Amino acid sequence: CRKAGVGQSWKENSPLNVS
Repeated sequence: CRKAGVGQSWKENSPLNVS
């Protein structure tokens, strides 16, 4: 876990959708 309810488990380098 890291800030968001996921922790960068997408494609990576600058994520989106805060809440």
